[PDB]
Amino acid sequence: MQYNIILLVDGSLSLEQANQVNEKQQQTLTNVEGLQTEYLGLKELAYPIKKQLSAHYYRWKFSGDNQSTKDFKRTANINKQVLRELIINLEREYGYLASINPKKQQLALQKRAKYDEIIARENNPENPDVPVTSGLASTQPRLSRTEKAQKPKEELWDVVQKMGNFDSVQANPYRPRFKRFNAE
Amino acid sequence: PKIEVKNDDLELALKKFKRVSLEIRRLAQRHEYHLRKGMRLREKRKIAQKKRRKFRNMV
Amino acid sequence: ITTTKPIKAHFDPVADLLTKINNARKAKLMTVTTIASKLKIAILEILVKEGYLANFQVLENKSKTKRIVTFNLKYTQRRIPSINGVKQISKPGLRIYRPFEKLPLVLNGLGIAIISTSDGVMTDKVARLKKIGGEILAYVW
Amino acid sequence: QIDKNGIIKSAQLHDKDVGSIQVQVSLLTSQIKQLTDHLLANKKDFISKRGLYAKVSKRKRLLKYLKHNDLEAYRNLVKTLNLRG
Amino acid sequence: PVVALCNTNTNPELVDFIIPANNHQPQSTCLLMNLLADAVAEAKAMPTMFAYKPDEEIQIEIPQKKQITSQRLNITRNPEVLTRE
Amino acid sequence: FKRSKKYCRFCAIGQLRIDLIDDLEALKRFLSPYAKINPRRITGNCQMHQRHVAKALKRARYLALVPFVKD
RNA sequence: UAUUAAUCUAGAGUGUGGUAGGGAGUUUUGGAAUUUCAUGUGGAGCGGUGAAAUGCGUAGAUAUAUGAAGGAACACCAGUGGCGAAGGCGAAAACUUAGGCCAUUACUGACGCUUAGGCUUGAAAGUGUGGGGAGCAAAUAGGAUUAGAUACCCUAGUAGUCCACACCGUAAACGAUAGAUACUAGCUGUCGGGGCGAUCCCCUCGGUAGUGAAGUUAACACAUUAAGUAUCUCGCCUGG
RNA sequence: CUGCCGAUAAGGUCUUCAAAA
Ligand SMILES: [Mg+2]
Ligand SMILES: [Mg+2]
Ligand SMILES: [Mg+2]
Ligand SMILES: [Mg+2]
Ligand SMILES: [Mg+2]
Ligand SMILES: [Mg+2]
Ligand SMILES: [Mg+2]
Ligand SMILES: [Mg+2]
Ligand SMILES: [Mg+2]
Ligand SMILES: [Mg+2]
Ligand SMILES: [Zn+2]
Repeated sequence: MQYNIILLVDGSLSLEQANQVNEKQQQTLTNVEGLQTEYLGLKELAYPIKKQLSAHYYRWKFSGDNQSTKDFKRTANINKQVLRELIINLEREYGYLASINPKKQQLALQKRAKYDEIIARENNPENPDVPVTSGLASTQPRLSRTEKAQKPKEELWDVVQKMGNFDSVQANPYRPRFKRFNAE
Repeated sequence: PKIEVKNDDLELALKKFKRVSLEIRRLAQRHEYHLRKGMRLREKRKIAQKKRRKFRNMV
Repeated sequence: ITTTKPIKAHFDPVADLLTKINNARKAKLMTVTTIASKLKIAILEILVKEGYLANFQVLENKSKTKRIVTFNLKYTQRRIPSINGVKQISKPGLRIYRPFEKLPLVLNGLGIAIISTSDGVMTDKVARLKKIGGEILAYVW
Repeated sequence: QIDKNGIIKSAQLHDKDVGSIQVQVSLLTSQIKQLTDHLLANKKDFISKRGLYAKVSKRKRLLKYLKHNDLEAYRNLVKTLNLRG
Repeated sequence: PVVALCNTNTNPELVDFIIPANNHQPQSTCLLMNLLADAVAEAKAMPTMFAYKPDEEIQIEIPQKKQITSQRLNITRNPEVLTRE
Repeated sequence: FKRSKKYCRFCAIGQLRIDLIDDLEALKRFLSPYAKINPRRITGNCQMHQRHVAKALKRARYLALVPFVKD
């Protein structure tokens, strides 16, 4: 799998914290792939936890077997320098198969390009953008669909026997009953 | 539910605070009397239907 | 002839056709399709001889592995059918076998009774003429 | 999860025969083996019990079928898989 | 006998001499209504108005109060029948 | 008066994925002034996304990134 | 039709490729809120009701601010919604795991439907052993009301509600509608997969709703998710 | 804007009819 830890180390001193993250990394993770690490920075988190108001957020983008979690998880709490820890397995988040699917990635790029074009015209440099068309409906249908529309599998069948056919065609329904008025 | 007075006028603060208190009073009164889980679900669906039907004709 | 829809049929072969005919009559539909079987093919041949349906064409696939019969009903000019009511006798489970002396007459001969004695499906009058009886498929009037 | 690819390749009578009865029973036995472990560990998951019972019953009916038709292959299949007992 | 200008939302059984036509356009209606009146006037031996006539004499105007809009809207005036309890 | 501009952004953008350290400032708009996940009428997202953002936002509120009851 | 000897894939399954889920169990984690206790400020009521009275309070209550401990349930999201065969499932994460939808130039080649007996699951209450107990509250005590009140109201309050392992197997366990299969106008929503590519909207294949004709019904009403036209199988009914 | 608020002996008529004007 591909996991993603977001570690919360205390707010002491930068250089010494990085060592704490490195120590916490090299101890656990029995079997592991490449361990890329980041550093989101220093933020004043919303609710105070462990009576601390500043914390260093680290992100790990390793990958490996399911056993890489147990030892690291049980040591995090014990370590007084770590406030929280979340192992978000990106193979189970709300949408992962589509993200690996190649066609959807290219379509998303195209949507980014086109959507950026619309927002630009609206927030025109200074000239008035009369259409202000964003939330409103679009124009006529997309001619792309009209053509590239799928064709159902019309299974072709060959006639073998017949009988009585004459295709009379009696498509004259709801015909007039009354015909010509008359007097007794 | 902090709302600043802006020190420009007083009424306006109470004009916004009335709304905030009404939605606040709804949940405060909900967790006052014990209903069964089925009845609690029943009351949630009842509120949603009332709000929905009213919004249909206001839209 | 080409199609677009998948064709399914019931496992019981007499009432499958019977349901198709009855539903089309009630809903005023004319052209229906179903899977083709030799018992089903033979009963449709005698029906068109008796003048209850207009045309009956059996077709096969391009591979010769499947056949589906697509029949149409015989509506008059004012759009009221020739079939009035259908009822199946030898249903699955309880198979009806009647000798010649007890061959039924449906609506005093107005309707037709389908009897497959020994030479395929056969009308009641000709069954009486040969003085031989057997399996009774369905009542059509 | 079980490595479905390896077990199917072992049970193939010939290539591309990925939908016979023999490949089905080899896969079913593997799922049964895995599910008995899981259910014995937990003992309170009853939907897994539902899956285990359904898979056992499905395997039994198919083997009955393979006895009714081509009984000789039934003897061959039973000695390799050791599923009877 | 009853004749009518059905407009796609009518039961064809009730009418006898159905005349497929519009019913929402103040121009189509008048053209067709005068046409039936025109038959009556010729039978009564008074001169026709629109029937058996060339282009210049059939010309009619669109009443007041791009193209004309024969769209049916005002759907918001159809809520759910008052219910709930 | 009101507006009809309520349309799921991630659909027009085809974002297809929500991660709490890729669009954090985007998720703060969905939250209420009193740190609450605004409903459909305010947030504007399709229910499917409305579910995805809620799980991610509650995850951030577990990760101690956004408050609970105050500003 | 039944038996036997064989062929075929359309029924049903398997694999590959897309894919949506509060589906389940096990182990950890989190914040509000209530209660109790600890420490400050404070000074006469608080509490409760139709109205009051038991009750709590100068031993400093209610209130306010901080902290600690502990148990239970998971606001908003949350729905003219999703999943499961049903009961049911809604804080976050990990592991294990069940079924389902769509497209299949692939494969087996009738292996399918139902199911007496049997097995599995099965809301809440209840039982047995050992833990746990913040809140609430059968039984119980008191104050009210009342002609009387063993009840509705109020103040206390044990079992219980919680966990682990063993049982009990009943509910308006309801869609008061057994399962499977084929056919029969239409319109409006909404959800998922697929096709196009800003959304929005169009088409296809399915799930979940509303309206509605033929058709059915004693009527109410059902109406493509049937209570309609038919077949198979099981269960059940025969006046109070 | 939610005080309080209980009971009521037995058996019984009444549609004769449309043949019709
Ligand atoms: Mg047959
Ligand atoms: Mg505290
Ligand atoms: Mg219980
Ligand atoms: Mg007492
Ligand atoms: Mg109390
Ligand atoms: Mg007890
Ligand atoms: Mg019962
Ligand atoms: Mg209805
Ligand atoms: Mg009796
Ligand atoms: Mg009184
Ligand atoms: Zn969306």
